[PDB]
Amino acid sequence: SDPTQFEERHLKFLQQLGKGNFGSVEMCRYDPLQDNTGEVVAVKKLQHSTEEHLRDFEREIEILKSLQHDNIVKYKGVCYSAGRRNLKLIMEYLPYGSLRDYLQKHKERIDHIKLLQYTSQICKGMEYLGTKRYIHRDLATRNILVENENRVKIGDFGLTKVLPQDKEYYKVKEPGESPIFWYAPESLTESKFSVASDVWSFGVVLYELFTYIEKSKSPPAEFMRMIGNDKQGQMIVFHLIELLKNNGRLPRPDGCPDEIYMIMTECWNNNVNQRPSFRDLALRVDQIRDNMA
Ligand SMILES: Fc1cc(-c2cccc3ncc(-c4cnn(C5CCNCC5)c4)nc23)cc(F)c1CN1CCOCC1
Repeated sequence: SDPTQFEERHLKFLQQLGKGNFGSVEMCRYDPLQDNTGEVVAVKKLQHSTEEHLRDFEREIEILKSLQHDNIVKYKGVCYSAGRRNLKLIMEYLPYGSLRDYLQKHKERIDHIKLLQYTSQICKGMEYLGTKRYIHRDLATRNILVENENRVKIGDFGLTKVLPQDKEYYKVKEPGESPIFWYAPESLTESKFSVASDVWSFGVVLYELFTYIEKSKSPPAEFMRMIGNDKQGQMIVFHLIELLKNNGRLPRPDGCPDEIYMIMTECWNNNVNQRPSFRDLALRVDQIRDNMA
C-alpha cells in the first residue's frame, strides 16, 4: 500500500556493493512474489547499530529523503526491525557503480568533454545541497555514482551535516571518520565545515577525475610524498596542516587543460572567502564545455 515501507523478509541479498564509514551497501531484489521478478534496489545498513549510530543514521535518511535532484541518488524507502528498531535505507540501484571504479576501468574511452559533463553534474548536485544548508563533508569519487554514460549522482550522505540556523559552519567536536586528504585547512585545524570546505573537496574530486584515478597519483599518495612517507598517525595531520599553510598543493594532473587546473587551484585557497561558489563553478564549467563543443 505504501511503497516506501519495505518488509525486510522480502529483500533477497544479491551482492555486496561496498563497506565503510561503519556501514555497508548491498544489492538486493525486493521480491514479495518470491519468483525473482521483483525490483532490484540498493540497501544501506549499519555494521554496528548502537543507539548513537542509529540516531545519526536516521538523520542521514531524513537528509536524503529531503533531496530531489537529477544528480542526487533517489530515496525509495526504509526498513524497520521489530523491537530494537534497526533501520535500512532503500535507494535506487545505479548499475554502473562508483565513478571511481568506472573511471579506473574505462579511462581509455572517457575524454575531457565527458569528464566536464560529470564535473558540471557534481557541481549542480552540490549547489542544490547548499540551498538546503547541508554540508556534505565527504565529497570524493568513491561516493559519486554512475547511472549511465551521461549522468552521475552524489551517492552517499553518511557524513552530511545541517548548518545551525545562526552560523555558516558546523563544528564536529569528536570526529571519527575523517578523509583528511580531501579536507580544507580549517577542517584539519578547527574541525569547521562549511559550503566553502565542500568547495575545497570538490577541487580534490576534479583532481581525481583528471588523474583518471591513477593509484600512484591519488591524493593520499601525493600528500604523503610531500610531507614524507615516514610521517605516521597524528603527525600526518600536523605536517599536512603546515604543508597547506605554505601553499603546498597537489600537482597539475598530466595532460590537464590549463582552464581546469586553474579551477582546481582556486578551490584550494587558504582564504575561505576567496573560494568560488558552486553556482559560479557550474557556470564556468558549462562555458568551458561550450567552448570545447
Ligand atoms: F557511496 C557509495 C554508494 C553506494 C550506492 C548507493 C546507492 C545506490 C547504489 N547503486 C549501485 C551501486 C553500485 C556499486 N557498485 N556497483 C557495481 C556492482 C557490480 N556491477 C558493476 C557496478 C553498483 N552503489 C550504490 C555503494 C557504495 F558501496 C558506496 C561506498 N560506500 C560504502 C559504505 O558506505 C559509505 C559509502
